Amino acid sequence: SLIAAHSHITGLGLDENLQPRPTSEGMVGQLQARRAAGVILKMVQNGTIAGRAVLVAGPPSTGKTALAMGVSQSLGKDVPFTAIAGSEIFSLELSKTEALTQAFRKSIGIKIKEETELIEGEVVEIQIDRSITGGHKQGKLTIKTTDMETIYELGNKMIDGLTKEKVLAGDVISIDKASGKITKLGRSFARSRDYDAMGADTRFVQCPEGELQKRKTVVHTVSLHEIDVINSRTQGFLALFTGDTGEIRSEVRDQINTKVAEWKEEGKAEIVPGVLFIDEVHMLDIECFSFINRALEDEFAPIVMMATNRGVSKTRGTNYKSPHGLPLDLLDRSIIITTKSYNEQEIKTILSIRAQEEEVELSSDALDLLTKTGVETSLRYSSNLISVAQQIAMKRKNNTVEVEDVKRAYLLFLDSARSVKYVQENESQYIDDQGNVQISIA
Amino acid sequence: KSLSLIAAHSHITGLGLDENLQPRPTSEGMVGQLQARRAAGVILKMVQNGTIAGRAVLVAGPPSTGKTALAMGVSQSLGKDVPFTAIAGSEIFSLELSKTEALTQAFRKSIGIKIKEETELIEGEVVEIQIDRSITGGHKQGKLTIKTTDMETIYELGNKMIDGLTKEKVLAGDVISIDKASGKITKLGRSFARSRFVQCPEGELQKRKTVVHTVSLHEIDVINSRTQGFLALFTGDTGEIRSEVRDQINTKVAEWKEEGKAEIVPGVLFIDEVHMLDIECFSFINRALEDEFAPIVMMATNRGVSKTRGTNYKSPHGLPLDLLDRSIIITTKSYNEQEIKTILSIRAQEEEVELSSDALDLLTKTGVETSLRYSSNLISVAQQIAMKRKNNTVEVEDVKRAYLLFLDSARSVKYVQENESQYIDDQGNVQISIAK
Amino acid sequence: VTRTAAHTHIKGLGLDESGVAKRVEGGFVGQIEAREACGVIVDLIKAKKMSGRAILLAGGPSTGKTALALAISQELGPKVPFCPLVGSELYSVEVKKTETLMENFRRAIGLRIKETKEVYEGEVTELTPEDAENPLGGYGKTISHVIVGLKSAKGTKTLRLDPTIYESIQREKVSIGDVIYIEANTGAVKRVGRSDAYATEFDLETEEYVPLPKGEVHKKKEIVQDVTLHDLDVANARPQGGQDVISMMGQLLKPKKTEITEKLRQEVNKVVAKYIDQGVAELIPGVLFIDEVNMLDIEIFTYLNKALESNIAPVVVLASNRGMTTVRGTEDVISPHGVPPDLIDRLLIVRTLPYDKDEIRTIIERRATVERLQVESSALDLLATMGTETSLRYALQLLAPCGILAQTSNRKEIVVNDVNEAKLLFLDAKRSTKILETSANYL
Amino acid sequence: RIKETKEVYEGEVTELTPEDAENPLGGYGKTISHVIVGLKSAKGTKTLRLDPTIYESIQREKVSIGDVIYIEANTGAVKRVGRSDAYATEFDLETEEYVPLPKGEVHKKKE
Amino acid sequence: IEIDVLCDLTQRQAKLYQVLKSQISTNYDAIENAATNDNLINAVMQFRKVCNHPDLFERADVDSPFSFTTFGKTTSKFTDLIYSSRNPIKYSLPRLIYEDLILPNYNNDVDIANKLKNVKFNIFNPSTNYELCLFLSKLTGEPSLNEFFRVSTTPLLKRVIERTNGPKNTDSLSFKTITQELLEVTRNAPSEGVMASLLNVEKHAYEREYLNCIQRGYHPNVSAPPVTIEVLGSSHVTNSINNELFDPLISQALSDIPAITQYNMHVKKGIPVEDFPKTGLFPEPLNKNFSSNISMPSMDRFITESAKLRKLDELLVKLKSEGHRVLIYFQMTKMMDLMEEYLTYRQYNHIRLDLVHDWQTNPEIFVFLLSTNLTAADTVIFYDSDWNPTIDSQAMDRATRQVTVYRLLVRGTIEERM
Amino acid sequence: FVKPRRPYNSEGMTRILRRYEEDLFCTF
Ligand SMILES: Nc1ncnc2c1ncn2[C@@H]1O[C@H](COP(=O)(O)OP(=O)(O)O)[C@@H](O)[C@H]1O
Ligand SMILES: Nc1ncnc2c1ncn2[C@@H]1O[C@H](COP(=O)(O)OP(=O)(O)O)[C@@H](O)[C@H]1O
Ligand SMILES: Nc1ncnc2c1ncn2[C@@H]1O[C@H](COP(=O)(O)OP(=O)(O)O)[C@@H](O)[C@H]1O
Repeated sequence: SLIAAHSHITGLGLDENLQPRPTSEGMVGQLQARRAAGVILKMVQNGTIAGRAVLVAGPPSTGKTALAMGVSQSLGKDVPFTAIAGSEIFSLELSKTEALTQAFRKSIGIKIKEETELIEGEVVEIQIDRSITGGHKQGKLTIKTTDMETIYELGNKMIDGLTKEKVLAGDVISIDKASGKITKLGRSFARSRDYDAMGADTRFVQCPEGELQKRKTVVHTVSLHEIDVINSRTQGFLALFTGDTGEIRSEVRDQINTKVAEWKEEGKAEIVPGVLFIDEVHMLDIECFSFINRALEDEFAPIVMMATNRGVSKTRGTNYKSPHGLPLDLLDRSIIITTKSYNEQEIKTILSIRAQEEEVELSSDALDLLTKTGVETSLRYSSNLISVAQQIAMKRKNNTVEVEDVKRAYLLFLDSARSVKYVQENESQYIDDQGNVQISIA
Repeated sequence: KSLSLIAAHSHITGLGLDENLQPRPTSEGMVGQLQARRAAGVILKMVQNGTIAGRAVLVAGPPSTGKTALAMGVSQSLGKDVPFTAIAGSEIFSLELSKTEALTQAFRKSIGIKIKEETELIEGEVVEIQIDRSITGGHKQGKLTIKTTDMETIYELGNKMIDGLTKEKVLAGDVISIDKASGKITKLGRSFARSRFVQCPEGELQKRKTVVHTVSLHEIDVINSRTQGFLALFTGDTGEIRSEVRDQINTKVAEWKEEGKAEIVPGVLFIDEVHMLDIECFSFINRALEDEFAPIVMMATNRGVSKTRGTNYKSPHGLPLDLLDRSIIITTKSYNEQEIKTILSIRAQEEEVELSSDALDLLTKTGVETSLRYSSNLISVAQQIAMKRKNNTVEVEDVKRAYLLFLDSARSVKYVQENESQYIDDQGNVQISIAK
Repeated sequence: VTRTAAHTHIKGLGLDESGVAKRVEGGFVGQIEAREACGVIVDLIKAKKMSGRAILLAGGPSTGKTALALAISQELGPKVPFCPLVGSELYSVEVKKTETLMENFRRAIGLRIKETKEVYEGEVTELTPEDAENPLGGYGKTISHVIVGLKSAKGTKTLRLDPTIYESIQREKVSIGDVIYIEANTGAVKRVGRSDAYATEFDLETEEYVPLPKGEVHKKKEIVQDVTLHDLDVANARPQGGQDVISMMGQLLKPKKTEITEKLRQEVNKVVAKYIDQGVAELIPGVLFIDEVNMLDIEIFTYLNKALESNIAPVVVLASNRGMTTVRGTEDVISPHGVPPDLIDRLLIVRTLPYDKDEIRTIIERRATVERLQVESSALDLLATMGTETSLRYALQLLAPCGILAQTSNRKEIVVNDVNEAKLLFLDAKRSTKILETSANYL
Repeated sequence: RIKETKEVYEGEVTELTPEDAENPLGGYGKTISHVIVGLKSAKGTKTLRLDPTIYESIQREKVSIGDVIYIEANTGAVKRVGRSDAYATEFDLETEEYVPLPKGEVHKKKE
Repeated sequence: IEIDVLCDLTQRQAKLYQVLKSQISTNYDAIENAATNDNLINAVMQFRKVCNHPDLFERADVDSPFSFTTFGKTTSKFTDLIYSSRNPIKYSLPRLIYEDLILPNYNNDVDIANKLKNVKFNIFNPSTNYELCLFLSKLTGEPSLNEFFRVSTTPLLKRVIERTNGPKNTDSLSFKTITQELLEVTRNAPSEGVMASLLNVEKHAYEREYLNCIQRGYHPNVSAPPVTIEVLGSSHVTNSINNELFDPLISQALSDIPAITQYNMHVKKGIPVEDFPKTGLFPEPLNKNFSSNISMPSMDRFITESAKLRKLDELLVKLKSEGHRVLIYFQMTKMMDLMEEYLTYRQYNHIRLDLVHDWQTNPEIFVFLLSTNLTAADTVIFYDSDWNPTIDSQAMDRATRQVTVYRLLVRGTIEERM
Repeated sequence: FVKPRRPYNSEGMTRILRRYEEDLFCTF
């Protein structure tokens, strides 16, 4: 596939006693934050408590989003992990509180137990009866296995699934009752008189033997928000994909909560809560914070993880300054995991891991110079330089990045400090904040 | 009819006035404010005369001086079949209507048209119903016997009456009302025959009855515009009705009044908290008052010299001077001890609370000291404390307990001002920890 | 076993029969005068006589205002409607804030009606339509009548339908051999399922098989329903439920909040009063709870001043943690608790108090015994000193990481060392701010 | 970038005959056992045995003799490209779209 | 052998318990004191009725929206069933407004102005603006030059009903978008094709998550017809309102024609299929459960709503597998009827209400119900358990093998104190 | 005993028969 920014992190790298290894599972260093994230991971996996807010704070390029991705990969399958940014709340058709309510309800999964029946066998005779216009449809199907042969009755959807994906006599099909899905497995009769209309080359499969009808228990996970969108109006299943779910009323949410509790009380369904991750949470209005402070106190509330790389700055919607850009009421009900800057050995290990993921054979001195330029400049610049150095290296037709290609890539592409150094001595060439510029060279 | 628990102005049944427009000291639930009640009586006579239009008055004074009480007194003294629209200043800031359009709709809702029409009706108690079918059932014959307390008759039915009787089942002994020209038949109930329950009608069975209709200009404005039906009067999305239909409605109403088929009944529009309107609303209100079909506008405000909204300067009452030039101002004053205790006794009578004399004196003292509304809220909350000790009369101890439990304005400011480290200030700083 | 979130150790105010609060009752510790005032408010609400009464819960953070409102709702019971709300909910992009406030006002008033339903039900035996003499005449439909024969346990009736009921019957996709349910108030048809009198193992449509309904075909049954006034207003403004084309096309459109006029509200009130006069309905007024009331604008406060003077208004409970604070939407109006002085006159303020060290310790005790955790005495004293030093809430939610760290060492005891590790791994606001000040690049 | 293999059948309609069954069922008329359709293109002519169920597709798209059609292999689902160019002078006044006769064979596989 | 079984309260039982607790002004201490002592007895009978079975306190019935209607009801060889539902809210209109603004007569100009604004001064009229019509026909490709005048003068609903897929000439400026030639391929395309599967995400998500077997969770509280408009003394208003509410084109478009009626059109009357009034335009619901707002009382919720009943349904499987004869002790006769209907639903062998003779002679029976003499009696259950030992002792020695006595207990109620 | 099957009710409707050897299509 393709290579992403955190593609080397699949897990958190923790032992059975929640103690981090120095270099494991794509993560190196940051022992205290990894231990705290493992504690939060087990807190999610217990599923006994709700509505706890966790704040991750630190300087930029430290591993906050890396920690969130490690938590998400250690979470495992069929557990909801909603990852949003702070800028997506502001919408033209939804209120901020409604968007936050939907983002909260996306992170709660409901695991529904269902009982199905599977039917497989050769088709003997299909009879389909239709109206003159074509609306009313009914018919009988004669399916057959080696031992048994029964006749069934068909409805509108079953005939629709029979007509598309064309079934003739002699084909072997598999029917699932609760899902309404018809799959053709192949053909067995090999009919001689074939009207040459299609270019079918259907597979030769064997006769299915044994019981015609078999029962099985299936499990699927649905979200809470999907249940509100489905029950909201007549065609809500389209609105699940088009996003045209405009301000679902409170009565729907109350009745859905009551029916979810009723399904839990019988054993059909169980509640699997998840993690809602809000990156750049400081990019939020104070009304959003006031809603979050009281939406964290509900029964159906996920564990909320927030990330900030901001100090004592202005809180949006107000005219005062607060720590992390957040009001003190939200900071009262949050526990805070802090993150610290890196060393030279950690930066070298990060660059070696990212070179192993991107399949680049780096030399020793090239790695030393990349570590040097990653400890003077930032880590992300030296991480970005590796692919460019590789593409320069294949121009000379050798599959090993030397220090010459790294030096050429450092010459061709600039850092932020070199850019501000070049800008600040040529201020007439660039457009001023007052809009003045010099275009003529003489 | 008109379900209501107890309102805050539920004791005001009108303006207490004589036949020479002189205010009695205590009448119709209103005490004090003699000059303001006389001015409101003059305005009431202006409305009831109906020969002048588009005059704006302003009721200004300190808070809790009876401005909304005066407006409720005028509204109760008008009675029914006269339009009275009461809006707030923040109601017109709509997301689907412009401000001038909302003001125009509120203006035309306050003037109505009195139309008198007569219809011929059938009322009686059903004695016996026969439906006959043929061999094929193509035609249906029928006979209906219906009576009142004075006559009895038998009618031969046709096909559409038989279909209208089979639908909405009608059996013997039912009292029904039949409209012949429209075919609508309503079941009034069941007669008193043990062998719902209403009595058998009296008099004639074919009655010509006159019904006096009153319809506002905004309703005919909505119906005459083809862009929406009459269901927009209930759903509320009319959506910026065009002007040309309003000139058609104006000309049609003028020729209806000329021919004699209709009468014009002007009413009162009341704008509470008028200082929360923008200057564009004030400028529209200035020029909307010179129309021929304009009601009498009552505005109430309690500000001093404050900033006009949408501007950067300050004006008296929060209103610009060009709006104040076309207004006559009624001024309300503060209350005495005796007026406060009479108000509290009337609020005791309306809340069905029996008070001791000492409890009334303590309530009067704490009402002069703090607020009239604070004592008028304390009186109903003292009765529950009295009823927890299982006695009917409210004594002094219940009033002191309620005064201890529930705070007022000045006391709450006083406890806040020396505990401000525990509250969140304007800068968002607070101390939650007990120590350090 | 169960799931707990920041509450549900509170089961009520915990008063006596005379209104006197005990020290530890209903999960409450302290706050005696606030609980007694809330009990007086509960008695006032249960009296069912007052309209437009407003109280304000004023105190600092973490002093128990939302807990008191939850205790009010639990003491009143599930029959009385309780409408929790935050101040940021009123800012909607579909309709103005005034209409949202009035919608919540009408949503806070309940009703209880006993309704009679005319019901036809049974298993469909014969379904035969009759045709029209000129079906392409432009006016009039294709068929004239449909004969439906229904049978029940000890009963069989044959009905002749007009086409309009048959259109709903056809939309329900009924056939011969199905158990149906026709109600005559709105013409709605419910198809229950296949009758059990035939074979049940020859279908592919995952349908369930019911037996014949008992009794006759034509019944009149009594149903007790609990509705609000906002439900009546919403059902009248967007009409669905009839069998006319406006009603069927009303279900297919996307729903949207409109500005409900006052005329519809007066007519709904008149109909409800006529229902109450017949001994059919009864009125249950309720409580509207608005949290973070300082988030409202000056226009919403000015509309609340008029909405509280109505004759059908519920009891409104507000809460705020603000001192001398400018009101939002104004630039110079400094008022107590961020609430303008025109609203404070129509209010009764209930003041909440901060806690003591022993109250913090026993609150941590109930929160530990609700989360199914056992702690030591020295760890409890450390947690109480920690709650006094930093915050009550920080001591409250440090319990679960302590329990996880106790579980991962194969013990069922929370000790001092686990609390020290929870201090080392998780910070509070003060230590994070102290890190932020002594930092190079906003660490 | 998506690649796909198409099996097609296009050309001018030569004949269009719904073949009847040997033993028809009672209560019905014209029980089709199969449909014979003859195609004509440039340097090519081929008749086809088809499903009975494409007769409704013939009747919906109003396919008659002299039209040039487009038969997809697997789904059936015929469609009318237009009228053949040899019938352009059939009627003085008409409102139709006459398309040239298609080139190449009737049956072809194109990626 | 004496063992007690603890049960946990359900949602409906806890709701009724909280309603009963809030109703009696919270004298729960007095209720506990006079429960230890044994008109408070009538108060605690409601509590024991709630913990016994929620249907005894209030019977579960058909859950439907409240009908805000005034229809024709019966105040009690076929029966006529005609739709007659109205709205209780009546909007009254005078005859003068209708007859002088909405209907044409000699003294107004509704028809004249309608013709002037819609026919003579219309810009799509080919008798006056032929150049614009020819320009638009070159632009779009419509074979008729009266198509634009027909589109601009009929409503959107009437346009979208009778819309046909007529052909257009190729020599025009309107060609086909990329999205349209993607969508037109997969109209009848089968599965396993790459282009067909890449454009069919929604149906795969439908059958991946089993969306045709889910249950409906929300139904509205009140359902109402539109507001009735009343004009006294005018049949024209009634005709117009009945034509608008029950437009035959539109109501015919939202449903079907019966199949035998279609056979009577096509074969017995010679009407072609293209002359049919077009049908079947109502959208299909998600499930069969989402097609209506009426929910049924099911005999699976009856088990789960009572915790003691669910614990009996859990416990009788072991006794049936071990082959015993069970007997239940009660205190009322209402739950005697309740266990009659439950056991007939569960088709078990029980008594119909001599008893000792039928007990000894017939071993095919399973479960005995008595209201306060057996030997082959092995397992006995106390449902409505009362710890007055006089009744329990006589119940014990009223009924060879080992004897197990069971008691059902509900957590957090009166019986945990008891 | 054996329960009877549900009655099948198709008059005035077309039919598509898909057998092993040969397919029909009956039209009106
Ligand atoms: N402990 C770590 N293990 C693996 N990769 C890391 C680690 N710390 C940082 N990184 C890398 O450094 C980058 C840090 O950026 P990011 O986490 O997105 O923002 P921030 O560090 O400001 O939260 C990521 O691309 C990540 O791949
Ligand atoms: N003159 C009066 N007679 C009777 N009641 C009065 C009078 N003046 C004020 N009140 C009562 O005092 C209460 C508060 O007065 P209100 O009219 O709300 O003050 P404002 O004029 O500021 O709106 C109201 O319930 C009103 O009924
Ligand atoms: N008297 C009390 N007894 C037990 N727990 C309390 C008490 N007061 C507050 N709490 C707890 O302390 C927290 C205070 O939260 P909340 O009341 O929402 O904030 P505020 O006090 O600002 O309204 C809640 O989690 C509540 O459970």
